[PDB]
Amino acid sequence: KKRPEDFKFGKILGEGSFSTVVLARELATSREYAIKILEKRHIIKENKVPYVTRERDVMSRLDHPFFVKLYFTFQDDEKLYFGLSYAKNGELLKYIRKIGSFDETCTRFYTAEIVSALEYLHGKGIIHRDLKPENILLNEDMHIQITDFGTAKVLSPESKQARANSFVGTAQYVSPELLTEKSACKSSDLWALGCIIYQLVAGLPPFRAGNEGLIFAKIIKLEYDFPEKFFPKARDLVEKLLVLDATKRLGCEEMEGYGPLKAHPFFESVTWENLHQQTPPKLT
Amino acid sequence: MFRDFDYIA
Ligand SMILES: Nc1ncnc2c1ncn2[C@@H]1O[C@H](COP(=O)(O)OP(=O)(O)OP(=O)(O)O)[C@@H](O)[C@H]1O
Repeated sequence: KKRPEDFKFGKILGEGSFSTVVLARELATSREYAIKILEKRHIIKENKVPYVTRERDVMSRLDHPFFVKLYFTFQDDEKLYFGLSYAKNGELLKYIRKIGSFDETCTRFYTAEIVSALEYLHGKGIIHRDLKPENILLNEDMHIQITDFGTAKVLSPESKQARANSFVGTAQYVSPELLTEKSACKSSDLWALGCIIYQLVAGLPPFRAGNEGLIFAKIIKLEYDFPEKFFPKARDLVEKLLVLDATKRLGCEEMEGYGPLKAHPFFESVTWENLHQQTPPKLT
Repeated sequence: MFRDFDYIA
């Protein structure tokens, strides 16, 4: 069992509404971790205990190269600590902003990593529910590291559960079924994937407005358009993901899963095996 | 609470 005194803490890497992430070096091993720290009093006062429990429970189930790893948790009288892998290159969103628009090669590569990650997650019966570029981190080698699992859901295999009832997510990426039927499913993450692919190419996600209610109205009407020069096979893929009926999205269980998605023409040149060992294309 | 929080991979 680790303790706070086992680490030397360095810079703050980020702050959330009820957490702070600090770079730390473990004294006994010299390894670096990103340690997420939460104050018990604050999470108790603000009804956040279930989110903290959920993040721990979901992350404990994951062991795949495209996810942030939870190595340990511990606590003291005041705080909870999550020891996470350190994603040195930060958020995918930073790069979309820096460059403006990804080229086709880079769009394909990063989309493929996200698809591979979702295949793994959905195979474990887990819905992310808040997939977006801020929650897709990058490691030192520029491979993805998906994070933010406190609003994820483990579907019960015992009841063959397909739908989850908590209202969570981010407006730009929220699925129409969550807005209208008040539940999400694995296919809700495929909707978010479509939004992300669009954003990589177009520079902004497809449903845009200055407030949430306006975004919701656009989502439920499928009110969006493509900019000029949007890579034609990517456009076709986005149109097969941004579908109002969640049972008709390419990659969903009712469309027979990830095989048909990975076979889409946009991915023709992708080698799906060992993507995490391939050198990513330079972002330029 | 937090009795079931501690964890080691
Ligand atoms: N494993 C990590 N490696 C590097 N940086 C990280 C890691 N995890 C989180 N961060 C950075 O720290 C920030 C704070 O993360 P945290 O999960 O504490 O809050 P958040 O999800 O950003 O905020 P909110 O809870 O308000 O949505 C993240 O936005 C991210 O940029």
